[PDB]
Amino acid sequence: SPWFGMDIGGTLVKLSYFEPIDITAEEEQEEVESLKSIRKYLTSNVAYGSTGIRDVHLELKDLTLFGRRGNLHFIRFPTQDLPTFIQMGRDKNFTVLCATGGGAYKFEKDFRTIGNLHLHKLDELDCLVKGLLYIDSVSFNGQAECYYFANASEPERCQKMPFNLDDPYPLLVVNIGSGVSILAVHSKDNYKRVTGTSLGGGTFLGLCSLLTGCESFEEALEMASKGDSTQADKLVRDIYGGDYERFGLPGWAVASSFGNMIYKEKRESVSKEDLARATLVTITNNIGSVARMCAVNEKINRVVFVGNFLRVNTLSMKLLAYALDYWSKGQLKALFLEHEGYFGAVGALLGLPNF
Amino acid sequence: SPWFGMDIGGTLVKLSYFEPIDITAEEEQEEVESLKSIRKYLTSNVAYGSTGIRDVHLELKDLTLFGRRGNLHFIRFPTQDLPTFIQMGRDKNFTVLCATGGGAYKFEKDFRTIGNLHLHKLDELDCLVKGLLYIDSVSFNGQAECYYFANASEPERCQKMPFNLDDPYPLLVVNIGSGVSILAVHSKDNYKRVTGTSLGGGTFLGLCSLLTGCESFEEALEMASKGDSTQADKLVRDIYGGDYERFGLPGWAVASSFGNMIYKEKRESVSKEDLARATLVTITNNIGSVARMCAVNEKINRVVFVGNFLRVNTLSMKLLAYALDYWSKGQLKALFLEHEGYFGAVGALLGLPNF
Ligand SMILES: Nc1ncnc2c1ncn2[C@@H]1O[C@H](COP(=O)(O)OP(=O)(O)NP(=O)(O)O)[C@@H](O)[C@H]1O
Ligand SMILES: Nc1ncnc2c1ncn2[C@@H]1O[C@H](COP(=O)(O)OP(=O)(O)NP(=O)(O)O)[C@@H](O)[C@H]1O
Ligand SMILES: O=C(Cc1ccc(C2CC2)cc1F)N1CCN(c2nc3ncc(F)cc3o2)CC1
Ligand SMILES: O=C(Cc1ccc(C2CC2)cc1F)N1CCN(c2nc3ncc(F)cc3o2)CC1
Ligand SMILES: [Mg+2]
Ligand SMILES: [Mg+2]
Repeated sequence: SPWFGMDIGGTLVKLSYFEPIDITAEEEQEEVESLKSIRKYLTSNVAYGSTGIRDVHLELKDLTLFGRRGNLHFIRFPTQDLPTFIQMGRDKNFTVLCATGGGAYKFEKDFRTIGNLHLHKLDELDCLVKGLLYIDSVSFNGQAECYYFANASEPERCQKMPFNLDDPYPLLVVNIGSGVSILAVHSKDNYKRVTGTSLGGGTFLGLCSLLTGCESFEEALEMASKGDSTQADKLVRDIYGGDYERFGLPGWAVASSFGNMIYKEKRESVSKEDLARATLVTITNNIGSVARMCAVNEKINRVVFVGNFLRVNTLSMKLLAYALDYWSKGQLKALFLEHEGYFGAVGALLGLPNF
Repeated sequence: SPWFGMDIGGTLVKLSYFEPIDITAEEEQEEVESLKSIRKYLTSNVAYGSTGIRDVHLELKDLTLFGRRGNLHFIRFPTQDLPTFIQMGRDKNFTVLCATGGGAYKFEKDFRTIGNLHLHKLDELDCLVKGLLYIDSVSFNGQAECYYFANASEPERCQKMPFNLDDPYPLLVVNIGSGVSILAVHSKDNYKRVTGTSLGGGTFLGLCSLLTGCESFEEALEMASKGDSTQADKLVRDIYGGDYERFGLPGWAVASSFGNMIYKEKRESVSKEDLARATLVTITNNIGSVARMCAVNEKINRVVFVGNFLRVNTLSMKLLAYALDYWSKGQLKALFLEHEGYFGAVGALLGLPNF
């Protein structure tokens, strides 16, 4: 069987695929044409159909896994297109599938329409933590998997810098997918889901599409990059005329997200780009604030953000880096991971020896 | 001088007015015609101009204050109309004004266009806490000022019931105005602002107006009462197919607010009423969740909600009552106050002896 791990989320399916590179002459002969066709198809294309994408820059090369050397590939496509994925599988025969995410339960019966396919549903928490610790342990092709934005306060100095996670505990993991799950990791076998919030990546994309008519996550980010969120938001200075220094609230802090939109004349003058940026800022600040409160309650100072809300989203990453440092008075550090969307899929793959 | 307290917020001005009812024959003679005209105008009208409203049902009758007996009146109007209020004052002469809220600073120079008027800006935190403790201490005309929703889990049993605050400490106060301020009250002289969130009443009204075209807070609530938030929100059951009982998440919990709006066909079928209800649910759940995290961090189990976001808003109150009890496993109790919008204005009035 080909070595796969799958994380079927509410929005995106993430797939990790181990491509063996130590195939001998005898192993190559004893290989089914269908398996050769799949390995060729996956390694020769970067786009799969109309909506599948291989994130080639994330590939881990010459990894040793389960006693074999190979390349670890990272592939994503919309959960809405999983029927196409399953129909491709039924055309080409199939295979033991380790799968996590809500879709491993929701679509269990659909996966079993592939004859003799064994689906093993693995716990999302075990998969995320195991995959995160594994990828950081093997490194990103010799580079750090984990990074932070140094001097996030000053833009002419703010820069991505590596962060060591050799002793990773304790760790607060903020998984920003459709919603937000917050995990406290105390050891490799002691971790829990602290809480969550429903204001996550699906809120950003859903509200953005409603307010602006954007048709993709990427377009929503492009609009936001051009907008001014203060056209929609009411700031501390709009209410006080300046700072509220009795409680250390700077004049630029947002007092009411979309609060200026209670005035009809302001709703008629705001641009789509402004509304996209205000949506991004609102969601990101709320995630950071909830992360801060959980970190204080859990007595954890390292807060790592994962998921795909932050994919190609430097605005939200830098906002989290600056805001978490500022509002924590420097007590909390925002951390990011290069493979932030794929840890559940990797952890599922890592469960394969159990079956 | 007439006895006023004013809380000038970002959205609404709240005014508490003490109408003396023990006026003697000699005091009545030594009364200026302008003062008689104001007292008559305020006590003979329930609507002031086009946007001012006296909340007659909140009136405290036969209150003893500063050695006099009188009635305490509660009046509100939009901050946008404060220029009209100030221009009425300049027409009729004026007076020592105790004022709080952001507008006491922002509009200080405007108040001083009234000749010889002395404006004393009072701390918003001292005013809110002092006014809250005062009103509960004197009672709501013999009835409890504080109430909760008993058996908030079962709708055929859920009912408003009084709550005693004779020993009020400690207390977590959640002030839902344009944004949200969260206060920890440990004694009558030991209290602090824990944190806040920008997702408050102005977010509900601003987003609602953008999404539905509603032109008032009341219309936004009327729309929400007719909507189904699950048409816009993605629930736990939409992602898992049912409950996620590994982490005790029921299938009806919202996993992604507006998360179903990432699909164009669902954006085209959702009603304004559905979007209004999803906006209300999103904002209310986020406020409750942040209140819960702060209560856990502060080790306080009594959480009282104030502001005007909850005025004529039973939906949000019952949602807070049910959700705070459910997600806290019954460890936190949601409390409400009849005079929830006016405590800052009362506390400002109570500062009058200092001047
Ligand atoms: N190509 C994309 N399509 C859709 N959303 C994207 C895309 N790229 C980034 N995103 C963002 O990533 C979020 C989904 O992240 P992801 O971690 O894959 O969630 P999920 O696993 O599908 N959902 P969940 O069931 O809650 O764990 C979306 O809500 C968007 O904000
Ligand atoms: N008649 C109304 N007009 C506008 N908003 C209303 C009205 N009635 C209730 N509300 C709600 O009440 C919220 C404002 O509550 P309020 O406590 O008066 O805030 P504020 O003091 O004006 N703002 P802040 O400066 O943040 O303290 C609005 O955001 C609405 O959600
Ligand atoms: O109180 C507030 C908002 C607010 C609400 C109402 C008013 C009233 C007019 C008086 C004023 C205000 F300023 N804020 C402080 C906490 N906050 C925050 N904490 C974070 N932690 C990590 C992050 F990544 C991001 C973060 O944002 C957001 C701003
Ligand atoms: O984790 C979540 C939301 C969530 C996010 C992502 C997922 C992923 C698919 C896996 C599932 C989820 F369910 N929730 C628990 C905490 N929560 C809450 N706590 C409250 N406290 C007091 C209140 F008044 C209201 C409250 O709401 C909101 C729901
Ligand atoms: Mg996910
Ligand atoms: Mg206020």
